[PDB]
Amino acid sequence: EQEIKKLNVIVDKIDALEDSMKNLSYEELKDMTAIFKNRLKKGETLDDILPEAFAVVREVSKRKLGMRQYRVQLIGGIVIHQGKIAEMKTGEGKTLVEVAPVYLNALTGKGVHVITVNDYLAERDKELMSPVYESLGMTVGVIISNQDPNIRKQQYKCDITYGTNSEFGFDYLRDNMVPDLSHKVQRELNFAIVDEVDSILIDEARTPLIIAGDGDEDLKLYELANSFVKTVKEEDFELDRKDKTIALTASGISKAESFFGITNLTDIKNIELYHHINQALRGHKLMEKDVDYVISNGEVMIVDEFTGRVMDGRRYTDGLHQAIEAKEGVEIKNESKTMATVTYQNFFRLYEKLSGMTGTAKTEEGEFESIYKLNVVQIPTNRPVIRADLHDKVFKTEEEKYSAVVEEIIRIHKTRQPILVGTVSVEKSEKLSKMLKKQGIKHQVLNAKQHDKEAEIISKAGKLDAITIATNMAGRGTDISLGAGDKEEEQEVKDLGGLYVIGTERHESRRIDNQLRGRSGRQGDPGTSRFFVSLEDDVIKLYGGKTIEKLMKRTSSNENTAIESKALTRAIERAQKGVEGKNFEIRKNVLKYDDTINEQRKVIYNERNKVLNDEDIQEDIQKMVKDIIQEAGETYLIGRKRDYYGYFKHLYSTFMPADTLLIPGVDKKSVQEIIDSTYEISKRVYDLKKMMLGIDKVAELEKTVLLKVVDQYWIDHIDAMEQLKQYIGLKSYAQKDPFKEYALEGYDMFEALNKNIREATVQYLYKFN
Repeated sequence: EQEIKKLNVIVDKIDALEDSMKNLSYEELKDMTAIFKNRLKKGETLDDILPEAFAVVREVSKRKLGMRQYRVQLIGGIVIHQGKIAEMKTGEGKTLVEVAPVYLNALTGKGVHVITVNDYLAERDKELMSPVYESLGMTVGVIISNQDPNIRKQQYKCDITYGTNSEFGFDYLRDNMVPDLSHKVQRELNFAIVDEVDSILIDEARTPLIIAGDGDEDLKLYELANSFVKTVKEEDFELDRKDKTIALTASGISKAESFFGITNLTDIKNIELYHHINQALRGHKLMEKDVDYVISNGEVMIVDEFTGRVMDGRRYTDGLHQAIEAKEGVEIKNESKTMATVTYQNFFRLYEKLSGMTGTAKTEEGEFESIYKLNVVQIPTNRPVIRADLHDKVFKTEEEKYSAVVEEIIRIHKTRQPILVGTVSVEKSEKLSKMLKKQGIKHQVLNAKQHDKEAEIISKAGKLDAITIATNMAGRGTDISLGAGDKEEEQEVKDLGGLYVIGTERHESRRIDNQLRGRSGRQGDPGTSRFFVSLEDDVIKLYGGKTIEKLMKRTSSNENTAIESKALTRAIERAQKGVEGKNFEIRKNVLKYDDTINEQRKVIYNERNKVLNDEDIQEDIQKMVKDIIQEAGETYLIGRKRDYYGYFKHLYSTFMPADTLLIPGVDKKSVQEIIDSTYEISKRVYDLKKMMLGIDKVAELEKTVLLKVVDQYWIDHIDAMEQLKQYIGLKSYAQKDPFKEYALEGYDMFEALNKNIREATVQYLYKFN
């Protein structure tokens, strides 16, 4: 309320400025982008310049679109500017509301992302609003699926880029899968306005964004690595049963490189081949059937050394399991491979400034503030809503209800009022449509299969004899104008009561119910809506409880008569809130599983970027080197009581070149100076490297390897964490939450990931120079 008064005082300022914009030329209006930037360099903030800048946009808007913004459109724009969700009904001009705040934030030159739910929408909307951004001297881009990358970076280069939610996501993952910084397509994730914020950020929130890779080579590599190991003789590898290491000897390397037709197997270029080879070796000579793993029902299964029983489910990490599949003649898995993933939720949280619009979001406000720091402001409508939202017409059976819907559509169709029928699936749409065809009724069916074609059709849905069956995801973003652009047909159809809205099922949420109603009664227009439902409908039947159960058990009487009573109405409403409650509670619970992989992922991506953008990673390599030494110090010199043979055999198999570990004074030399001394020997290995190749090649090599190693291990960790979620599905405990195991094991796994990266980076930089 006071909230609206505040917004209104700002709008008053825009209106005061109208007169002056009215008498400027086109070039004067366009010259305002430079006046705004220069003043921004001088001291004013976007908040200080917004009135005048909105005034510039209304004006260019009036002349170029012939759409002068209304007060409530400017209010929505200010809210969006605030990095909030403006709740605006269907027909309030969301697409237009976006132009002023977008334009305002595009002035920083940092870029702005206007997000849609699909390709057709993003292109249409950008094409439609381009004349105004261009008339203000800015450039607009757009991102869609059938798109050339070269064009892709350019779209992000414009001051403004349009695109659908998933493509801004896909691009982000790809940018963190790149080898060279100058391969990225994006700039900073600055500001994002998300359309239909509740379906995206709430309903679809968990949607995984996956960049996946083909298992073409993984399958040949696994096959080939296995037959190459099969020809290996004892003189080709050195193994240690006790400490479980196995490395190829020099003859092993030769047989290997001649076998695979390669030149230096240990060089970083062959990381992938070398890694599949070490796993076959290990799989073949360190693991044994009926001791380490068993084969049952055609699968390699892990034996728990704690009981000798199998670990139903669990798989070996880093290709080791496949290695054993090939080794045993078992079906290796051709499962699709995931190179990168992020959900909508975690992706939209990455923006410095977030925003959104929707027709209904106030009820989910707690969650929007909790998850994203988004608050909701309800923007009053331009005109009063007179659409009659009538009470549900209830039936005992689904067949009675559809039969009743066909008749209601006939009765109305005969008065030639247009009818929008809401449905919950392509299958319902077809059942309904086949029933209208039975009675000779012409109509159109929108299945959200082809947005553009569906769009021209939904636009004509406000015509005189219009009947349109629309699935819940068909025809969004297009307005249903009464009379389709004819003043005579519009007032006529308007005289008739506007668009008639019929729902054939209640949805999993009252919001979607409201979104179907919102299809009619736009901008002051008349209209009517009603829901036809029945006890057999999913929400009623799955969540309505004992009252419904009893009702469905009764002996069927009075076919086709509607049912009603207050107690029937309390149980119908209660059922809907039940699924709303459940869905809400499931969201909350999956959130902590999702946050855990999300927090891992931010650390690995920040690191990966630190590499991609330089600054300096040489100390980080020196920290990994020290790390490995401290750990070996702890495992062998302390855990095993100065087991020098093992301390050095371990450091040697890990990364140190042969015969370098000579320390005297050992035996009455503290463990720390044994680590300090060992480190100085490492520094001299690396001094030899710097003298042979030069500091530049050394620092660069660091870059090349750290990156290739992080990718190798992080793609496997991704898979291993998904496997972890799967396993904690089963075995639970009488203590507290399945989540606690999950977290504990996730943490141990995350430490195992970083231990792997360092040992492999460091080996590669130090062991084979």
